[PDB]
Amino acid sequence: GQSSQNTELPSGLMLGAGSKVVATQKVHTHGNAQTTTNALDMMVEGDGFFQV
Amino acid sequence: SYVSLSGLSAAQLDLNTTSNNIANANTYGFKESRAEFADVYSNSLFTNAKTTPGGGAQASQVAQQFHEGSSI
Repeated sequence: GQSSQNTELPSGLMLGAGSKVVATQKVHTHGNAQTTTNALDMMVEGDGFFQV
Repeated sequence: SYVSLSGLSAAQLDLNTTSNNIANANTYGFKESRAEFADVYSNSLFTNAKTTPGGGAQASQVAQQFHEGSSI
């Protein structure tokens, strides 16, 4: 904001209203692999989802 | 452990059969016996053969080898 004629407010009196949690980010980084003997259980090595 | 315990029983059956032949080294008309074994593998629909080991050793039959013996 303009004070005088050439001097401008370098920083203003701005009061914050607090904080909040705006989002919950599902981090879809790949998990590890469990080695099993069952033949009916599979795993997606990379991007992809099974369909139901 | 069960596959190892199968091996001990198979190895013990051979030893018992061999001992029986030696014990009857003098009896008249005796015919020696030979122990024969067989493998075991049984894989379910839900089991992935590529990651499976065998079931051990199974005794198949104790024969009765009937070849002619020496004459006294």
